[PDB]
Amino acid sequence: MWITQEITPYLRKEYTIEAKLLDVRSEHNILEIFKSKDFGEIAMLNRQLLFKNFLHIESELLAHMGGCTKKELKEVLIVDGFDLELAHQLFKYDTHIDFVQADEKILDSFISFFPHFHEVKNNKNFTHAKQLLDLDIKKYDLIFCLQEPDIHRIDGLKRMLKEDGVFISVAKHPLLEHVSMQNALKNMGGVFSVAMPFVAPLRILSNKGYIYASFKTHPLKDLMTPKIEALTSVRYYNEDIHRAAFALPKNLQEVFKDNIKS
Amino acid sequence: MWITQEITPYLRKEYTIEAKLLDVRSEHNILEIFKSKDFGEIAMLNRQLLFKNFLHIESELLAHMGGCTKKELKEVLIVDGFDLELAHQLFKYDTHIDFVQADEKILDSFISFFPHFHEVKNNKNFTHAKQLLDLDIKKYDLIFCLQEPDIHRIDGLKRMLKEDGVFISVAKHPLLEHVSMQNALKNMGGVFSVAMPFVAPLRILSNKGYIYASFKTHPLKDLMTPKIEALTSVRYYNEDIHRAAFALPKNLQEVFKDNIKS
Repeated sequence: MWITQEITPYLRKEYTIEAKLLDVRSEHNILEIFKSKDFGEIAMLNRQLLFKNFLHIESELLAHMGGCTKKELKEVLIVDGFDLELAHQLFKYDTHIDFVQADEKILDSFISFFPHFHEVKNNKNFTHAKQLLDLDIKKYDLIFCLQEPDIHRIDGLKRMLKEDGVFISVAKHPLLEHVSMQNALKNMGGVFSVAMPFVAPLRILSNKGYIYASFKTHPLKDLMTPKIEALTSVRYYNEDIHRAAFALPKNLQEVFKDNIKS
Repeated sequence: MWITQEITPYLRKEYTIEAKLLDVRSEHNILEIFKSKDFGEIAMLNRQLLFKNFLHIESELLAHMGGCTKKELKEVLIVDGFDLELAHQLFKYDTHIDFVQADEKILDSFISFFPHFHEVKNNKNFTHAKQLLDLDIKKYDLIFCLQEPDIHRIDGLKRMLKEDGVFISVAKHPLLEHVSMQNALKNMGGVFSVAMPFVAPLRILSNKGYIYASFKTHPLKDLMTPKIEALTSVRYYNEDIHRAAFALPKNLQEVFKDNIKS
């Protein structure tokens, strides 16, 4: 049989699967993993897809987008997601990771899906909490919002960031849905002096975009190549990719021109 | 009512459509056009999809890729396709275009689809031909092969490109089909001292790739922004887009190591 991915209400992708391997459901989440000849495994998390054999792309891009634009990363914060692969890539920097997910049952359900699952959980500097109000008070050098945040969430994380911090969050694809990306940028602008959209170059099977927001640190100006060339075992990330990620066509630069803070 | 498009044998895209608007078929080609709530109209030519509201995307990228990487282009050749928009964007340069396509009945079927159809066909510098032999023997500054050319096709066109001329052609997306692209680059390398792959940034709806080839002319080094900043009628193409199109993930740089000529 097969499952379907939603890119637009008038455009869907259909993935053929070998068999369903797992089905975990909690109070506010539903997880299903399927056997796949194209990607090995496909996890459907609340009308959302994860492709095992390609988990390295997004995890590397977001991790290093921040880690190579900053000097030191001592405290990083990740919220509203189950992406432990991101944490693994972040552990290629001397840093502590406060990971927040209220649904332990689901996060652990990814035990054999995230290749670096035990490695990340075994980390002495990896702290899992069900809620932000479980953590100790501190500011973060980097915060990752794995889910498009509303104006509320935005303001609540902007306050836990450091003056020289960077906040990376998710949005929609800027070309496919420039309107939505425009609204994403508008929110972000209200509190940051830097708000620029980027995508994962070469990733063609997903309507997804992201934002690099800060109080001063620029994603290109502050780009540091020595921290890039020092990364070990990455298979997607590199400086070419970094810079290409922010490339915007003439039209979109124009439509977004009053929403982009560089 | 929908129309499907294959990415892989286990991965398809489904585009809901309002209705069928046209259905033209020749002995070797099949063209149907549909009304689309998303793209105005989509044209399905031999299972290749075209989007009326975004034709400027590829036509701008391909036409100005070679256009802005070369001091002067007076002779351009386009073969194996029906993209008359590429021709349009090319007429933004003082140049002549030899368009070769043996199937006039389906070519003329785009009379309403291609916004600039009429303006390109009646251009005093546009010459349509059913086959290469029917042309005035000459060397070109630019050669566009709108289809992935076999070795035989390659050698032929190769012998018609000028000293500093350039050859841009199509291939598969290296993300899901790196092997294919690796061969395409292999066929292009044995004959050119420059063979580089590139894609269309932000075009998440295309499993299509390209190859930029030449005897020396370089797509990055020989890029002239004065020519780029001279186009005031483009909506997508610019220098950021030009450079980013060539960025590749680290793993593909390694695999393509023995075929890419820079």
